[PDB]
Amino acid sequence: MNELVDTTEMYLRTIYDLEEEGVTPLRARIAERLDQSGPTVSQTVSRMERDGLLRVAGDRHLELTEKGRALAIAVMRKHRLAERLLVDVIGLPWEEVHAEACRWEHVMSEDVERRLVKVLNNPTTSPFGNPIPGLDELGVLVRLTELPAGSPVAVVVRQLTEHVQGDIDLITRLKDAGVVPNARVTVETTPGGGVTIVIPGHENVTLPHEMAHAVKVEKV
Amino acid sequence: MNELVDTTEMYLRTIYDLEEEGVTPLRARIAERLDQSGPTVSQTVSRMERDGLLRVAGDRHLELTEKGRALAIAVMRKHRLAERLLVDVIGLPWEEVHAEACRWEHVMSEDVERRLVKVLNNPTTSPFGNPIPGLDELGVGPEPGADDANLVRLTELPAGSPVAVVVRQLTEHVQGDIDLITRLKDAGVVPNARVTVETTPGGGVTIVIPGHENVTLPHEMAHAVKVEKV
Ligand SMILES: [Co+2]
Ligand SMILES: [Co+2]
Ligand SMILES: [Co+2]
Ligand SMILES: [Co+2]
Ligand SMILES: [Co+2]
Ligand SMILES: [Co+2]
Repeated sequence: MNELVDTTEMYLRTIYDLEEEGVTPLRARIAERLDQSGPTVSQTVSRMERDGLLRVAGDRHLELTEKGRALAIAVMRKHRLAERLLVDVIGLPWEEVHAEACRWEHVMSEDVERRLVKVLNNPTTSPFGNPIPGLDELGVLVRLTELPAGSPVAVVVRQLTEHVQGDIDLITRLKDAGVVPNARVTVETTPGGGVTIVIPGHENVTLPHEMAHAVKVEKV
Repeated sequence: MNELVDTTEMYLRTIYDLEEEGVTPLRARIAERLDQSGPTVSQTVSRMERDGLLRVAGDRHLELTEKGRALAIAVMRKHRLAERLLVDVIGLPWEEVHAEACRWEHVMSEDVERRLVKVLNNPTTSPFGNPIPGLDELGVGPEPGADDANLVRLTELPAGSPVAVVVRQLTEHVQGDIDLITRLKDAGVVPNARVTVETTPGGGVTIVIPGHENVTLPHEMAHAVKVEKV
């Protein structure tokens, strides 16, 4: 089958993901993250633009229309409710719920979502600390790249957005290092964009710049 | 998206469904149930035959190869574990779980299935009474006792006076007709329910339940119900 399960929904969530990372939603990012050629993402975006889902600007940045935004929120809502179910009730390992939820978000109905809100006891966040959007319509902080250079700082981990969950090796390293929602950790800025989690007496864990954008923390 | 989610997997499970119903698996039945044109299924069948998933027999019937049957079993196992999860844990109405699970069966990993057998307390049957197949591939060892009894499809009961039976299984085909599966739910025609059944002129069967309107099953749906005479 189609590896993306629902191509149009993944284009929408990817753009939403990029907005959550504070980076500019571009066709080049969609191609890299969804493993699709330049031509292919251009054709698909034009089709989505035709269908009133996206707006392409002269400078190349992609925006979601009001119509496309509501659909993006609905997919992300199913994604984060599925991750809570997978972690809290099913017991699938933390670092594995993202790939599973990335498939389930395309087939879950809103009736299951509403049942999950009650079964999971009104969850407001995913297992990675991200807010669950669209609960209203269902019917029911600093980023790691904004830190002074060359100096350590004590922070409280709040969110790990969807981009960083896509790198299993890295997400496993972060989990093992205690980089999980609501945990306290001290980080240090690496000269070339990346950030570093300080681990006393052990090799530190380096977050490349694109992954540092995907981690939201609170200054202690 | 593709409304079937995974077309090859629906092809595989439709042939398995037809075998559970005791009817000949045919391209025409796939076309009708999956809503595809004759050519489209003719072209998918050939491709799946060349991919070693099935074969077209001399008399036209469709047969799963060994390779295809293991794949069909994995889809059905996922389907029926998804149904158990939807009813026991999520609480989605019994009559709505089949359509949901028909989508979930194509995206559930074996890792999740392995967790579900533990979380659901070692299930062996779906909420429609059908045995969950291929549990040995998930690491479940068989339990003492064998699966069966004295099960007769409703289409095997003889024409005559009303017969008292206990419903044991409702296969995927009757679940796929939302109006009928909802009527069976509302009349209490569920696994282990006691009803009386009478054969109808054209191969159909009428189910009589005290306090509810009769539920008449066309012959194709009667094939999907397995009972035991009281
Ligand atoms: Co995720
Ligand atoms: Co996805
Ligand atoms: Co940046
Ligand atoms: Co017949
Ligand atoms: Co079913
Ligand atoms: Co299906």
